[PDB]
Amino acid sequence: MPEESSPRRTPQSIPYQDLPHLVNADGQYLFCRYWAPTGTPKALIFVSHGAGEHSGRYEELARMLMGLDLLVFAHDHVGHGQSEGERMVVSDFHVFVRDVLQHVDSMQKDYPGLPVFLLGHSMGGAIAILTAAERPGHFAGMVLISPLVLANPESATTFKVLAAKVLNSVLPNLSSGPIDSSVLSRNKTEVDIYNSDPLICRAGLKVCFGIQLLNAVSRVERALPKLTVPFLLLQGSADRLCDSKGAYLLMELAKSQDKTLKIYEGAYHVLHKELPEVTNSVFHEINMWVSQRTA
Ligand SMILES: O=C1COc2ccc(C(=O)N3CCC(c4c[nH]c5ccc(Cl)cc45)CC3)cc2N1
Repeated sequence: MPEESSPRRTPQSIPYQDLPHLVNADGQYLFCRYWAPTGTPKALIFVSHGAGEHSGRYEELARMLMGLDLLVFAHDHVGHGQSEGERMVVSDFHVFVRDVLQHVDSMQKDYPGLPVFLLGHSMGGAIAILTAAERPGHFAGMVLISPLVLANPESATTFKVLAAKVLNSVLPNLSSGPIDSSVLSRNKTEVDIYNSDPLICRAGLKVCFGIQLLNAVSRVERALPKLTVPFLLLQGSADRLCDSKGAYLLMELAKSQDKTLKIYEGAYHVLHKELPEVTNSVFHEINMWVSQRTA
C-alpha cells in the first residue's frame, strides 16, 4: 500500500496544514494572513510587503483597517517569511504580481461583489502598481508607502554594473552587501526590531534578485500611463532606499483622476514604523483616505 508523504512544512519547519495557506501556479505554498471584522466587510484589502520582510510586520496597520470594517488579507511573497522558495530568489518579478492576483481572485470568490483595495510598501508597492496596471478598473484604490518607483540613484548605478557583469558571465552566487538597517527609520527601536526578527532576510542582496528589482522599476515606468486606479502615496523626503523623485514621477505620470501625495519631511523609508509623530500621521491618513472611499 503506498503512503502519503510527510506533511509539507514552512522553511521554519511548521506544517502548512496548520497554517492559512495558498498554493501558487508553480506549486509553491504561500503562507497567508487574514484579519476579518465581526460584521459584513465593506471591502477587501490586500497588504503587500517589501523585500526581505514578511506579512507579520503589518499587524498594526491590518488591525486598524479591520477596525474600519475591511477584511484585510496578505501572504508572504515567494522566497520570503513563512512561504516556500529559496530566500530572496524569484524567477521573474511577475511571479509576485501573478500570486497577488491569484489570492485576490480566490478571496473575491468567498466575498463576491465587494470592492478590493491594495496596500503596498516599497517592493510591495511596485507589486501593487503592477497588479493594478494589469487589471485596469478592477481595484477600488491603492495605498502606497514609499513604493519602489526609483531606487536610490547610487544603488541603481552599482546594480546596473553588477547586472551587466552577472548577465555576461556565470556567477550564480554574486551578491551585494546587506541593506543598511540604520536608513530604514529614525525610530531606533524599529531598527532594532528589524535586526531581531528571524523571519527577515538580512543577507546581502543577490545580483539575480537585484536584476528583478531593476525589472520592477522598468516595468513600473512603462505601467504609469496605464495606471488609472485611485491612490494615496506616502513618501519620506530623506528616503535612501526608494528615492523621493520616484514618488513625484508617479504623481506626474499616472493617469489616475484621484491621486494624492503626502511628503514626510526628514522621514526615512519605513513610514509606518517611523518616529511616532510620523507613524501616527501615516495611520491617520490611510484611515481617512480608505474611510472616504468605502463609506
Ligand atoms: O520595513 C521594511 C524592512 O526593511 C526593508 C528592506 C527593503 C525594502 C524594500 O522593499 N526595498 C526595495 C528594494 C530597494 C533596493 C535595494 N537595493 C536595490 C538595487 C536596485 C533596486 Cl531597483 C532596488 C534596490 C531597497 C528597499 C523594504 C523594507 N521595509
